Amino acid sequence: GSFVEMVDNLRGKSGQGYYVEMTVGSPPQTLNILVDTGSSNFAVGAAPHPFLHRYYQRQLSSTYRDLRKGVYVPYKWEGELGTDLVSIPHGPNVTVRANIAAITESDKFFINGSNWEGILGLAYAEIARPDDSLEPFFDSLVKQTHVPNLFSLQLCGAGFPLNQSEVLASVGGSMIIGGIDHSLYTGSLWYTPIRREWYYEVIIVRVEINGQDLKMDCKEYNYDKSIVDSGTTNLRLPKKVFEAAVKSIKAASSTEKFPDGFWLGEQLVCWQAGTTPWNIFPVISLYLMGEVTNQSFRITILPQQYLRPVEDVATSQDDCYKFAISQSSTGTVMGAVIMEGFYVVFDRARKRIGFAVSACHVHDEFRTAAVEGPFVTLDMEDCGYNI
Ligand SMILES: CC(C)C[C@@]1(C)NC(=N)N(Cc2ccc(CNC(=O)Nc3ccc(C#N)cc3)cc2)C1=O
Repeated sequence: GSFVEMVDNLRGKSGQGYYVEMTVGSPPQTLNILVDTGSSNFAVGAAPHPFLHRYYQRQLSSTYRDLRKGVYVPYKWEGELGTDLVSIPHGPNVTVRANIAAITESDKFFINGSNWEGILGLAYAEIARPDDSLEPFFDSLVKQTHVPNLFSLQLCGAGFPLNQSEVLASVGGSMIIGGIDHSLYTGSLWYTPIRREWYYEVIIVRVEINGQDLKMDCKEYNYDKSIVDSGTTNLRLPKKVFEAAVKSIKAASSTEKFPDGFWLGEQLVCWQAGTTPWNIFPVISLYLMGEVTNQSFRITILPQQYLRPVEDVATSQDDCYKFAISQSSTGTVMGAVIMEGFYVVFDRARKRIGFAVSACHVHDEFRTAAVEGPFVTLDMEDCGYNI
């Protein structure tokens, strides 16, 4: 591990998000900021809100610059554009002038108890609001400093519920800015092409549930796109792929009957402490296009990743979980529960995303997450969706 100053700089969890400490303004104002690879705006609460115990006060920053332009982001939050000096305490020792959207109005944006006050959009300018002329934070970082155009994320799910006091004292992972820290993963890193620079878009070419091919036209897996998004909790799958996957997951776990509410990801299921039947649930393998023609690799997740720990509505001693796979109408989304199994490298300089087994993924004595390759795969370019 060559980036010790950034290791363990994250806190949070899949459901409420993973955040990193940042400072904005002069003198520096400390804020917790959601790490989001699925958006491209650096935006912070800048006005009183029931869920914020602190917010960006522009009038107290001598380096604040008003852009005299509003921004509307409906998913929704509204803000005022400006720039100011930004730093990451547990990151590269550099200060950069970046665009900041001061959130003045928000609806269902801030999460009660998440402990974060802003969002750091790490994706490309093509999806930045109001438009692509608003330079994303990481772009500014790279243009103004010597920091390598690359970042890596190790999101660490605890494998069990973290109460309000525990999630504040618990290390939730690492965001390494400008490099790859080898202590964060085991085995080898496998790279899949970033198909286009807007979201971190990738191409899935094969899906297996316990080794069984889901056998769908691979274009279905990427309809209308597949992205890596730390701002989403679940593994989200296109409607038809979701239906086929759930059918297969139910078949594999048929020794136990689960209510429809469970499969809809709306209700928790509980087992007596320590007795969760991990082995009746199948592993899920996603094959990704490789860097070499006709070559792919696979990332395999365990039910310890797709079953999200939730505290029993009775706070009992039972181990309870919600099914963290849901349907999407916007393509495949590899959210935080999937990222928790892997050390993910966003190699912007080489337009590639790397995957390796996470040194902090949750597992059991019989199965482990995996990243394996290579596999002969033909016509992978046809798995990509075109409008
Ligand atoms: C691919 C992308 C364009 C879609 C998506 C989901 N991925 C993102 N990273 N963001 C950005 C994002 C990140 C984090 C938040 C945090 N607040 C929320 O979640 N509130 C919320 C609450 C309940 C529901 C529901 N029912 C929906 C949203 C909001 C937006 C998105 O909007």
